[PDB]
Amino acid sequence: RTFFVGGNWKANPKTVQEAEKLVEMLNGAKVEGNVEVVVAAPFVFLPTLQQKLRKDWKVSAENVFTKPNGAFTGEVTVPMIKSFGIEWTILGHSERRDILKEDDEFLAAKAKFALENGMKIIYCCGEHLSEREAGKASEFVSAQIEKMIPAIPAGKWDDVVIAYEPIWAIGTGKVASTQDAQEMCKVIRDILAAKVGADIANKVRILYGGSVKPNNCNELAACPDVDGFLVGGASLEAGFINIVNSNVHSK
Amino acid sequence: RTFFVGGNWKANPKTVQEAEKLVEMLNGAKVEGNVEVVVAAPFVFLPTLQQKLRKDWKVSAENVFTKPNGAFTGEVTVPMIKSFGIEWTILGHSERRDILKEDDEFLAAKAKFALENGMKIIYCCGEHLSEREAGKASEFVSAQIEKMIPAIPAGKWDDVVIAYEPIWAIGTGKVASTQDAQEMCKVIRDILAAKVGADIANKVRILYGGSVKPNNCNELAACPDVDGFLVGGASLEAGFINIVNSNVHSK
Ligand code: NA
Ligand code: NA
Repeated sequence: RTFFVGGNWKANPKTVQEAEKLVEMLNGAKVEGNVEVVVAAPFVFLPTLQQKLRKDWKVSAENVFTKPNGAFTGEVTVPMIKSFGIEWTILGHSERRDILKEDDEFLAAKAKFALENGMKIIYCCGEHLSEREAGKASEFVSAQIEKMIPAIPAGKWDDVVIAYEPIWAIGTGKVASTQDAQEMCKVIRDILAAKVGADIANKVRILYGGSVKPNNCNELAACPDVDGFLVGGASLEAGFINIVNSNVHSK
Repeated sequence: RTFFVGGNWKANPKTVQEAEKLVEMLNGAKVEGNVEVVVAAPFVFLPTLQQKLRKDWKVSAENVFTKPNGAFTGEVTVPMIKSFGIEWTILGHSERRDILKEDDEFLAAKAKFALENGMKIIYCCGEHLSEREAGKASEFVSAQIEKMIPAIPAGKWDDVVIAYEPIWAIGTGKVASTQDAQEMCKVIRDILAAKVGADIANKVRILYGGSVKPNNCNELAACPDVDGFLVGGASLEAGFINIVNSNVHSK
């Protein structure tokens, strides 16, 4: 499996002028090793990223709707993204599940529609504090993945990347260890193996989407079931390249 | 009050190439009378609209979030829009209230943040079938407007336009009359007069945001409390200019 690093800018930066400066920074970055890099940005910055970002990396949307077009004021759809040549979207990020109240049914429908229409997806999952403390993390994550599975069209697993978010470690006063990251990525791989088979489980990249910074990326990358990262705040900083380059520590 | 016509493209068209063709069509349109025209489009098409649309009209977003930036994956914020020179946003469209579950608290916070940050807003309201049938339309609409009022900063009413959507006539098997449109726009004007005073009530444009087409725009425009339209499907068609030009029938 090729190591995979997505930079999720989230709702940043504030201005297109800043977005352009970030792209200029990324374009000069020297990548070591072998790694697939995707950069996700706010919708209004996607055209300028697609035009200006180094072509060995790919641009990603941060969300899409379930339909091709129509009476859905405020929503952006897959065909609109594709019309710019953009190939990726994030789906099911914790922030959308929690703040924007996106449920699994909505997310499954997005995954199916996106894949049927030629997109590649970074599909996010992860358990909250209660389930972590109860020792029921695998059960919760399995239920999420089990909702996602039927959405994936036959022959589309090549176009799926899964990101694990330790939501129990986001704004809770608890922190995740490297071991925690490894354990949950392995949990996901095993769910895939049990439900859709070893061939799929062996090719699907499973990312760690908790806090990833230059000070912990190498140790995390070395974990055997961690295939890369969905990076938050560091994606806006010069440290992003350190994280991209942590691939050399992943065997 | 200057007649006001917003074209809400909603989640259309499917491609940036189609968006560009639409802009070319709009740019050649001959406007008669005196009218303020705003065109709202999907986020990913906003940059090309801002660059290419005739400069006597203004571009609008179809939604914005409540914060300047941050950990809100998928969301677009006011500063991002403004960085392109875009001055307008729609807020509280029925489709977002209903499909995306946006509540009045969320919408009030958007209105306040947007106005504080120099945006102009088209704020949408309107009652559903139950309330229409119960003869409780004014009560429902008043509650919505009463939630909006405290959000409007002092001195910002010049930058507010309100759109009435007869949601009771959208996908219900019932249709709205011209008289219905007039009555509800008057209802809103009277709520403003009672709550924030005649001066504000007299300057705020109140739009009809039900079905507006070339075959009914002139009669609707002539209604005394109807100050313009938030146009749906016709905004994607050559008929949009007929609607823009209905201003000559509004005294
Ligand atoms: Na690894
Ligand atoms: Na009128």
